[PDB]
Amino acid sequence: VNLEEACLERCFPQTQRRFRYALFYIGFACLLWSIYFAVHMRSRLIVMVAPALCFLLVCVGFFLFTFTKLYARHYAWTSLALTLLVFALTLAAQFQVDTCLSQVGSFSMCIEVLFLLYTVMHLPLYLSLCLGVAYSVLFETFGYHFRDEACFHWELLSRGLLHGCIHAIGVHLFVMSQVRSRSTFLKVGQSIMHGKPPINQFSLNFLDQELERSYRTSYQEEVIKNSPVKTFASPTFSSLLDVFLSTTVFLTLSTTCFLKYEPPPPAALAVFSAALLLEVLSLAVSIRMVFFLEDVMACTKRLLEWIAGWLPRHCIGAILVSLPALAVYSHVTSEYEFPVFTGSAALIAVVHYCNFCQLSSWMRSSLATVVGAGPLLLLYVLIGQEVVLVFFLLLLLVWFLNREFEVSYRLHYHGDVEADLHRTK
Repeated sequence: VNLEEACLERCFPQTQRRFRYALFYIGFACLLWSIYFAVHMRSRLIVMVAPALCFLLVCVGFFLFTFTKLYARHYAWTSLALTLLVFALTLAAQFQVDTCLSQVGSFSMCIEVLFLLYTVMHLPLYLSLCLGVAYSVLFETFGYHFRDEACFHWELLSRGLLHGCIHAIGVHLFVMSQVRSRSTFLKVGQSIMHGKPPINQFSLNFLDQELERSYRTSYQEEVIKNSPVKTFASPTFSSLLDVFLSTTVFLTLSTTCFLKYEPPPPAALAVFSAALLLEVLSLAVSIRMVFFLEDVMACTKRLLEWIAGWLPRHCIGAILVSLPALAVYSHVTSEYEFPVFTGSAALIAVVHYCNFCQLSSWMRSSLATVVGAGPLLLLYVLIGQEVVLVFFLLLLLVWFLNREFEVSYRLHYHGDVEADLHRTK
Protein backbone atom coordinates (compact mmCIF):
# COMPACT_ATOMS: atom_id res chain seq x y z
CA VAL A 1 0.00 0.00 0.00
CA ASN A 2 3.03 2.23 0.47
CA LEU A 3 4.24 1.59 -3.08
CA GLU A 4 0.81 2.56 -4.43
CA GLU A 5 0.99 5.71 -2.31
CA ALA A 6 4.51 6.31 -3.64
CA CYS A 7 3.19 5.76 -7.16
CA LEU A 8 0.39 8.27 -6.58
CA GLU A 9 2.58 11.10 -5.31
CA ARG A 10 5.04 10.63 -8.18
CA CYS A 11 2.26 10.48 -10.79
CA PHE A 12 0.28 13.28 -9.10
CA PRO A 13 1.81 16.10 -11.22
CA GLN A 14 0.50 14.22 -14.26
CA THR A 15 -2.92 14.07 -12.59
CA GLN A 16 -2.59 17.78 -11.80
CA ARG A 17 -1.80 18.68 -15.42
CA ARG A 18 -4.39 16.22 -16.72
CA PHE A 19 -7.21 17.50 -14.50
CA ARG A 20 -6.20 21.12 -15.11
CA TYR A 21 -6.42 20.61 -18.88
CA ALA A 22 -9.88 19.07 -18.48
CA LEU A 23 -10.99 22.25 -16.71
CA PHE A 24 -9.67 24.31 -19.62
CA TYR A 25 -11.44 22.05 -22.11
CA ILE A 26 -14.71 21.87 -20.16
CA GLY A 27 -14.82 25.66 -19.96
CA PHE A 28 -13.95 25.89 -23.65
CA ALA A 29 -16.87 23.59 -24.45
CA CYS A 30 -19.10 25.68 -22.17
CA LEU A 31 -17.85 28.91 -23.74
CA LEU A 32 -18.21 27.72 -27.34
CA TRP A 33 -21.67 26.30 -26.67
CA SER A 34 -22.63 29.62 -25.07
CA ILE A 35 -21.73 31.57 -28.22
CA TYR A 36 -23.66 29.14 -30.42
CA PHE A 37 -26.53 29.12 -27.92
CA ALA A 38 -26.66 32.93 -27.93
CA VAL A 39 -27.08 33.16 -31.72
CA HIS A 40 -29.08 30.12 -32.88
CA MET A 41 -31.12 29.77 -29.66
CA ARG A 42 -31.95 33.38 -28.79
CA SER A 43 -35.48 32.27 -27.87
CA ARG A 44 -34.25 31.01 -24.47
CA LEU A 45 -31.01 32.81 -23.56
CA ILE A 46 -30.95 33.52 -19.82
CA VAL A 47 -31.70 29.83 -19.18
CA MET A 48 -29.36 28.24 -21.75
CA VAL A 49 -26.23 30.41 -21.64
CA ALA A 50 -26.31 31.29 -17.92
CA PRO A 51 -25.70 27.69 -16.74
CA ALA A 52 -22.99 27.46 -19.40
CA LEU A 53 -21.24 30.65 -18.31
CA CYS A 54 -21.80 29.93 -14.61
CA PHE A 55 -19.80 26.75 -15.14
CA LEU A 56 -17.01 28.88 -16.63
CA LEU A 57 -16.28 30.53 -13.28
CA VAL A 58 -16.72 27.12 -11.64
CA CYS A 59 -13.84 25.84 -13.77
CA VAL A 60 -11.77 28.85 -12.71
CA GLY A 61 -12.58 28.01 -9.10
CA PHE A 62 -11.71 24.37 -9.72
CA PHE A 63 -8.52 25.63 -11.35
CA LEU A 64 -7.94 27.67 -8.18
CA PHE A 65 -8.39 24.54 -6.05
CA THR A 66 -5.59 22.86 -8.00
CA PHE A 67 -2.81 25.09 -6.66
CA THR A 68 -4.12 24.71 -3.10
CA LYS A 69 -2.28 22.27 -0.86
CA LEU A 70 -5.67 20.75 0.05
CA TYR A 71 -6.03 19.44 -3.51
CA ALA A 72 -2.72 17.59 -3.20
CA ARG A 73 -4.22 15.64 -0.29
CA HIS A 74 -7.64 14.69 -1.74
CA TYR A 75 -7.30 15.17 -5.49
CA ALA A 76 -9.65 12.21 -5.99
CA TRP A 77 -12.33 14.10 -4.06
CA THR A 78 -11.81 17.28 -6.09
CA SER A 79 -12.26 15.41 -9.38
CA LEU A 80 -15.39 13.80 -7.94
CA ALA A 81 -16.82 17.23 -7.14
CA LEU A 82 -16.30 18.39 -10.73
CA THR A 83 -17.63 15.17 -12.25
CA LEU A 84 -21.03 15.54 -10.58
CA LEU A 85 -21.08 19.23 -11.52
CA VAL A 86 -20.29 18.45 -15.16
CA PHE A 87 -22.81 15.62 -14.97
CA ALA A 88 -25.52 17.92 -13.59
CA LEU A 89 -24.84 20.65 -16.16
CA THR A 90 -25.05 18.23 -19.09
CA LEU A 91 -28.27 16.56 -17.94
CA ALA A 92 -29.63 20.04 -17.25
CA ALA A 93 -28.69 21.01 -20.81
CA GLN A 94 -30.45 17.83 -21.93
CA PHE A 95 -33.45 18.60 -19.68
CA GLN A 96 -34.67 21.48 -21.85
CA VAL A 97 -34.59 19.47 -25.08
CA ASP A 98 -35.33 27.63 -34.03
CA THR A 99 -36.29 26.67 -30.47
CA CYS A 100 -34.89 23.13 -30.68
CA LEU A 101 -31.45 21.52 -30.46
CA SER A 102 -30.35 18.44 -32.39
CA GLN A 103 -29.78 15.28 -30.38
CA VAL A 104 -26.23 14.81 -31.71
CA GLY A 105 -25.31 17.99 -29.86
CA SER A 106 -26.45 16.48 -26.57
CA PHE A 107 -24.79 13.17 -27.46
CA SER A 108 -21.47 14.95 -27.91
CA MET A 109 -21.85 16.32 -24.38
CA CYS A 110 -22.58 12.82 -23.08
CA ILE A 111 -19.59 11.37 -24.94
CA GLU A 112 -17.20 14.20 -24.11
CA VAL A 113 -17.99 14.20 -20.39
CA LEU A 114 -17.73 10.40 -20.18
CA PHE A 115 -14.26 10.45 -21.75
CA LEU A 116 -13.23 13.10 -19.23
CA LEU A 117 -14.41 11.00 -16.29
CA TYR A 118 -12.69 7.86 -17.55
CA THR A 119 -9.44 9.33 -18.85
CA VAL A 120 -8.63 12.68 -17.25
CA MET A 121 -10.08 12.59 -13.72
CA HIS A 122 -8.18 9.65 -12.15
CA LEU A 123 -11.14 8.32 -10.21
CA PRO A 124 -11.18 4.63 -9.24
CA LEU A 125 -12.29 2.12 -11.86
CA TYR A 126 -15.40 1.11 -9.93
CA LEU A 127 -16.34 4.75 -9.29
CA SER A 128 -15.64 5.89 -12.86
CA LEU A 129 -17.45 2.93 -14.41
CA CYS A 130 -20.53 3.04 -12.17
CA LEU A 131 -20.79 6.84 -12.20
CA GLY A 132 -20.35 6.88 -15.97
CA VAL A 133 -22.99 4.22 -16.60
CA ALA A 134 -25.31 5.93 -14.12
CA TYR A 135 -24.81 9.17 -16.05
CA SER A 136 -25.32 7.34 -19.34
CA VAL A 137 -28.50 5.63 -18.13
CA LEU A 138 -29.80 8.94 -16.76
CA PHE A 139 -28.82 10.82 -19.93
CA GLU A 140 -30.82 8.40 -22.09
CA THR A 141 -33.69 8.19 -19.57
CA PHE A 142 -34.05 11.97 -19.33
CA GLY A 143 -33.98 12.35 -23.11
CA TYR A 144 -36.72 9.80 -23.77
CA HIS A 145 -38.89 11.24 -20.99
CA PHE A 146 -38.23 14.97 -21.52
CA ARG A 147 -38.23 14.99 -25.33
CA ASP A 148 -40.08 17.63 -27.34
CA GLU A 149 -42.70 16.48 -29.83
CA ALA A 150 -43.01 19.87 -31.56
CA CYS A 151 -39.75 19.43 -33.51
CA PHE A 152 -39.03 15.69 -33.45
CA HIS A 153 -38.06 -1.22 -29.28
CA TRP A 154 -34.90 -1.45 -31.38
CA GLU A 155 -34.26 2.25 -30.75
CA LEU A 156 -33.68 1.53 -27.06
CA LEU A 157 -31.22 -1.22 -27.98
CA SER A 158 -29.33 1.18 -30.25
CA ARG A 159 -28.77 3.58 -27.36
CA GLY A 160 -27.29 0.88 -25.14
CA LEU A 161 -25.15 -0.41 -28.00
CA LEU A 162 -23.88 3.10 -28.68
CA HIS A 163 -23.39 3.91 -25.00
CA GLY A 164 -21.81 0.49 -24.57
CA CYS A 165 -19.22 1.44 -27.18
CA ILE A 166 -18.00 4.55 -25.37
CA HIS A 167 -17.88 2.77 -22.00
CA ALA A 168 -15.84 0.01 -23.64
CA ILE A 169 -13.49 2.59 -25.15
CA GLY A 170 -13.45 4.63 -21.94
CA VAL A 171 -12.65 1.71 -19.64
CA HIS A 172 -10.01 0.47 -22.09
CA LEU A 173 -8.55 3.98 -22.21
CA PHE A 174 -8.56 4.22 -18.41
CA VAL A 175 -7.10 0.74 -17.85
CA MET A 176 -4.36 1.31 -20.44
CA SER A 177 -3.57 4.67 -18.85
CA GLN A 178 -3.37 3.06 -15.40
CA VAL A 179 -1.19 0.10 -16.39
CA ARG A 180 1.26 2.35 -18.23
CA SER A 181 1.32 4.75 -15.28
CA ARG A 182 1.91 1.91 -12.81
CA SER A 183 4.49 0.22 -15.05
CA THR A 184 6.42 3.43 -15.72
CA PHE A 185 6.64 4.21 -12.00
CA LEU A 186 7.95 0.73 -11.17
CA LYS A 187 10.53 0.69 -13.96
CA VAL A 188 12.04 4.05 -13.03
CA GLY A 189 11.81 2.70 -9.50
CA GLN A 190 13.82 -0.35 -10.52
CA SER A 191 16.11 1.94 -12.52
CA ILE A 192 16.94 4.01 -9.45
CA MET A 193 17.46 0.84 -7.39
CA HIS A 194 19.68 -0.63 -10.12
CA GLY A 195 21.99 2.38 -10.03
CA LYS A 196 22.48 2.00 -6.28
CA PRO A 197 10.58 13.25 -20.90
CA PRO A 198 12.75 13.50 -24.04
CA ILE A 199 9.72 14.03 -26.30
CA ASN A 200 9.05 17.13 -28.38
CA GLN A 201 5.57 18.51 -27.82
CA PHE A 202 4.81 18.86 -31.54
CA SER A 203 6.07 15.76 -33.38
CA LEU A 204 5.82 13.38 -30.38
CA ASN A 205 9.16 11.69 -31.08
CA PHE A 206 12.08 10.84 -28.83
CA LEU A 207 14.63 13.66 -28.85
CA ASP A 208 17.38 11.08 -29.36
CA GLN A 209 17.14 9.77 -32.92
CA GLU A 210 18.65 6.39 -32.01
CA LEU A 211 15.93 5.91 -29.39
CA GLU A 212 13.38 7.00 -32.00
CA ARG A 213 14.64 4.46 -34.55
CA SER A 214 14.66 1.64 -32.00
CA TYR A 215 11.18 2.73 -30.91
CA ARG A 216 9.72 2.13 -34.38
CA THR A 217 11.10 -1.41 -34.69
CA SER A 218 10.48 -2.24 -31.01
CA TYR A 219 7.21 -4.01 -31.73
CA GLN A 220 8.85 -5.72 -34.71
CA GLU A 221 11.82 -6.97 -32.69
CA GLU A 222 9.37 -7.88 -29.92
CA VAL A 223 7.98 -10.56 -32.24
CA ILE A 224 11.40 -11.68 -33.54
CA LYS A 225 12.83 -12.00 -30.04
CA ASN A 226 9.51 -13.66 -29.10
CA SER A 227 9.39 -11.79 -25.81
CA PRO A 228 6.88 -13.39 -23.42
CA VAL A 229 3.87 -11.27 -22.54
CA LYS A 230 4.76 -10.07 -19.04
CA THR A 231 2.32 -7.31 -18.08
CA PHE A 232 -0.75 -5.58 -19.50
CA ALA A 233 1.47 -3.03 -21.29
CA SER A 234 3.41 -5.51 -23.41
CA PRO A 235 3.42 -4.08 -26.96
CA THR A 236 2.17 -7.33 -28.48
CA PHE A 237 -0.52 -7.90 -25.85
CA SER A 238 -1.47 -4.22 -25.91
CA SER A 239 -2.10 -4.58 -29.65
CA LEU A 240 -4.44 -7.51 -29.00
CA LEU A 241 -6.91 -5.51 -26.91
CA ASP A 242 -7.05 -2.53 -29.28
CA VAL A 243 -7.59 -4.93 -32.18
CA PHE A 244 -10.17 -6.61 -29.95
CA LEU A 245 -11.72 -3.23 -29.11
CA SER A 246 -11.91 -2.34 -32.80
CA THR A 247 -13.82 -5.59 -33.32
CA THR A 248 -16.40 -4.83 -30.63
CA VAL A 249 -16.74 -1.13 -31.51
CA PHE A 250 -17.20 -1.95 -35.19
CA LEU A 251 -19.60 -4.84 -34.49
CA THR A 252 -22.02 -2.94 -32.25
CA LEU A 253 -21.79 0.35 -34.14
CA SER A 254 -22.66 -1.64 -37.26
CA THR A 255 -25.39 -3.45 -35.33
CA THR A 256 -27.09 -0.13 -34.57
CA CYS A 257 -26.97 0.99 -38.21
CA PHE A 258 -28.52 -2.29 -39.36
CA LEU A 259 -31.16 -1.90 -36.63
CA LYS A 260 -32.40 1.31 -38.29
CA TYR A 261 -33.02 -0.58 -41.53
CA GLU A 262 -35.02 -3.23 -39.64
CA PRO A 263 -33.31 -2.58 -47.87
CA PRO A 264 -29.67 -1.86 -46.98
CA PRO A 265 -27.59 -0.65 -49.93
CA PRO A 266 -25.15 -3.14 -51.46
CA ALA A 267 -22.45 -0.74 -50.27
CA ALA A 268 -23.58 -1.38 -46.69
CA LEU A 269 -23.26 -5.17 -46.88
CA ALA A 270 -20.02 -5.08 -48.89
CA VAL A 271 -18.05 -2.84 -46.53
CA PHE A 272 -19.26 -4.67 -43.42
CA SER A 273 -18.48 -8.08 -44.94
CA ALA A 274 -14.98 -6.95 -45.89
CA ALA A 275 -14.63 -5.30 -42.49
CA LEU A 276 -15.66 -8.47 -40.66
CA LEU A 277 -13.37 -10.52 -42.90
CA LEU A 278 -10.49 -8.13 -42.22
CA GLU A 279 -11.31 -7.88 -38.50
CA VAL A 280 -11.35 -11.64 -37.92
CA LEU A 281 -8.07 -11.95 -39.82
CA SER A 282 -6.57 -8.99 -37.94
CA LEU A 283 -7.89 -10.36 -34.65
CA ALA A 284 -6.43 -13.78 -35.49
CA VAL A 285 -2.97 -12.28 -36.01
CA SER A 286 -3.14 -10.42 -32.69
CA ILE A 287 -3.88 -13.61 -30.75
CA ARG A 288 -1.26 -15.39 -32.86
CA MET A 289 1.50 -12.86 -32.14
CA VAL A 290 0.77 -13.21 -28.40
CA PHE A 291 0.01 -16.88 -27.83
CA PHE A 292 2.07 -18.47 -30.65
CA LEU A 293 0.27 -21.79 -30.95
CA GLU A 294 2.10 -24.99 -31.88
CA ASP A 295 0.60 -24.79 -35.39
CA VAL A 296 3.00 -21.94 -36.24
CA MET A 297 5.58 -22.27 -39.01
CA ALA A 298 8.43 -20.05 -40.15
CA CYS A 299 6.56 -19.10 -43.33
CA THR A 300 3.69 -17.53 -41.39
CA LYS A 301 6.08 -16.06 -38.81
CA ARG A 302 8.00 -14.16 -41.49
CA LEU A 303 4.86 -12.26 -42.44
CA LEU A 304 4.02 -11.90 -38.73
CA GLU A 305 7.07 -9.78 -37.91
CA TRP A 306 6.73 -8.07 -41.30
CA ILE A 307 3.31 -6.74 -40.27
CA ALA A 308 4.79 -5.69 -36.92
CA GLY A 309 7.03 -3.16 -38.67
CA TRP A 310 6.40 0.53 -38.16
CA LEU A 311 5.10 1.36 -41.64
CA PRO A 312 2.96 -1.75 -42.41
CA ARG A 313 1.31 -1.63 -38.98
CA HIS A 314 0.31 1.97 -39.69
CA CYS A 315 -0.95 0.67 -43.04
CA ILE A 316 -3.21 -1.94 -41.44
CA GLY A 317 -3.94 -0.08 -38.20
CA ALA A 318 -5.26 2.90 -40.16
CA ILE A 319 -7.76 0.61 -41.88
CA LEU A 320 -8.56 -1.14 -38.60
CA VAL A 321 -9.06 2.02 -36.53
CA SER A 322 -11.13 3.56 -39.32
CA LEU A 323 -13.21 0.42 -39.90
CA PRO A 324 -16.01 1.60 -37.55
CA ALA A 325 -16.00 4.89 -39.46
CA LEU A 326 -16.42 3.22 -42.86
CA ALA A 327 -19.10 1.03 -41.27
CA VAL A 328 -21.31 4.07 -40.67
CA TYR A 329 -20.70 5.72 -44.04
CA SER A 330 -21.49 2.53 -45.94
CA HIS A 331 -25.11 3.04 -44.81
CA VAL A 332 -25.53 6.45 -46.50
CA THR A 333 -26.97 6.90 -49.99
CA SER A 334 -28.39 9.64 -52.21
CA GLU A 335 -31.66 9.49 -50.24
CA TYR A 336 -30.03 11.13 -47.20
CA GLU A 337 -32.68 13.86 -47.39
CA PHE A 338 -31.59 9.03 -41.20
CA PRO A 339 -29.36 12.08 -40.46
CA VAL A 340 -29.72 11.94 -36.68
CA PHE A 341 -28.58 8.32 -36.51
CA THR A 342 -25.44 8.66 -38.63
CA GLY A 343 -24.45 11.82 -36.76
CA SER A 344 -24.87 10.06 -33.43
CA ALA A 345 -23.11 6.96 -34.75
CA ALA A 346 -20.27 8.92 -36.38
CA LEU A 347 -19.79 10.53 -32.97
CA ILE A 348 -18.55 7.14 -31.76
CA ALA A 349 -16.65 6.29 -34.96
CA VAL A 350 -14.51 9.40 -34.44
CA VAL A 351 -14.31 8.41 -30.76
CA HIS A 352 -12.93 4.99 -31.69
CA TYR A 353 -9.71 6.57 -33.02
CA CYS A 354 -8.56 6.97 -29.42
CA ASN A 355 -7.87 3.23 -29.66
CA PHE A 356 -4.62 1.77 -31.05
CA CYS A 357 -2.33 3.70 -28.72
CA GLN A 358 0.63 1.94 -30.35
CA LEU A 359 -0.01 3.79 -33.61
CA SER A 360 1.14 7.37 -34.09
CA SER A 361 -1.32 9.82 -32.55
CA TRP A 362 -0.99 12.24 -35.47
CA MET A 363 -2.12 9.60 -37.97
CA ARG A 364 -5.11 8.52 -35.89
CA SER A 365 -6.30 11.99 -34.92
CA SER A 366 -5.97 13.30 -38.48
CA LEU A 367 -7.78 10.20 -39.74
CA ALA A 368 -10.62 11.03 -37.34
CA THR A 369 -10.80 14.58 -38.69
CA VAL A 370 -10.57 13.47 -42.32
CA VAL A 371 -12.21 10.02 -42.45
CA GLY A 372 -14.37 9.87 -39.31
CA ALA A 373 -15.75 13.40 -39.11
CA GLY A 374 -15.09 14.89 -42.53
CA PRO A 375 -17.44 12.75 -44.64
CA LEU A 376 -20.37 13.79 -42.45
CA LEU A 377 -19.41 17.48 -42.48
CA LEU A 378 -19.39 18.03 -46.24
CA LEU A 379 -22.30 15.62 -46.67
CA TYR A 380 -24.45 18.29 -45.02
CA VAL A 381 -23.14 20.69 -47.66
CA LEU A 382 -29.05 25.53 -37.44
CA ILE A 383 -28.19 21.85 -37.85
CA GLY A 384 -25.22 22.54 -40.12
CA GLN A 385 -23.57 24.96 -37.70
CA GLU A 386 -24.30 22.68 -34.74
CA VAL A 387 -22.58 19.57 -36.13
CA VAL A 388 -19.58 21.76 -36.97
CA LEU A 389 -19.31 22.81 -33.32
CA VAL A 390 -20.21 19.28 -32.18
CA PHE A 391 -17.48 17.52 -34.14
CA PHE A 392 -14.90 20.24 -33.44
CA LEU A 393 -15.28 19.74 -29.69
CA LEU A 394 -15.20 15.94 -29.85
CA LEU A 395 -12.23 15.99 -32.23
CA LEU A 396 -10.47 18.44 -29.93
CA LEU A 397 -10.96 15.96 -27.10
CA VAL A 398 -9.90 13.07 -29.36
CA TRP A 399 -6.85 14.99 -30.58
CA PHE A 400 -5.79 15.89 -27.04
CA LEU A 401 -6.36 12.43 -25.54
CA ASN A 402 -4.35 10.78 -28.31
CA ARG A 403 -1.57 13.24 -27.49
CA GLU A 404 -1.71 12.34 -23.80
CA PHE A 405 -1.85 8.57 -24.24
CA GLU A 406 0.86 8.51 -26.91
CA VAL A 407 3.35 10.27 -24.64
CA SER A 408 2.20 7.87 -21.92
CA TYR A 409 3.02 4.85 -24.09
CA ARG A 410 6.16 6.59 -25.34
CA LEU A 411 7.36 7.29 -21.80
CA HIS A 412 6.41 3.75 -20.80
CA TYR A 413 8.79 2.45 -23.45
CA HIS A 414 11.43 4.91 -22.25
CA GLY A 415 11.15 3.45 -18.76
CA ASP A 416 11.46 -0.09 -20.10
CA VAL A 417 14.59 0.57 -22.16
CA GLU A 418 16.33 2.34 -19.27
CA ALA A 419 15.28 -0.43 -16.88
CA ASP A 420 16.47 -3.00 -19.40
CA LEU A 421 19.66 -0.99 -19.91
CA HIS A 422 20.36 -0.85 -16.16
CA ARG A 423 19.79 -4.60 -15.87
CA THR A 424 22.60 -5.24 -18.36
CA LYS A 425 24.84 -3.11 -16.13
